[PDB]
Amino acid sequence: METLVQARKRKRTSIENRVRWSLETMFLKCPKPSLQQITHIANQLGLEKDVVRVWFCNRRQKGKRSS
Repeated sequence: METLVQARKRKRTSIENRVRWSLETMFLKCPKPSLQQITHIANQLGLEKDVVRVWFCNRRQKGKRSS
């Protein structure tokens, strides 16, 4: 109960499963998200730029170049 080292995916203190896919709808509006918009993305879900970059890495290669 009072432990913080056994999450399921990563964390839920400031990254609800809906917050991550909330980022998704914000990135599927334009294919040109500025790194400045990435700063507003962090303040948008209180996460670290490191988890927002790895999270957008998959959002970048979901199926644009399948071979």
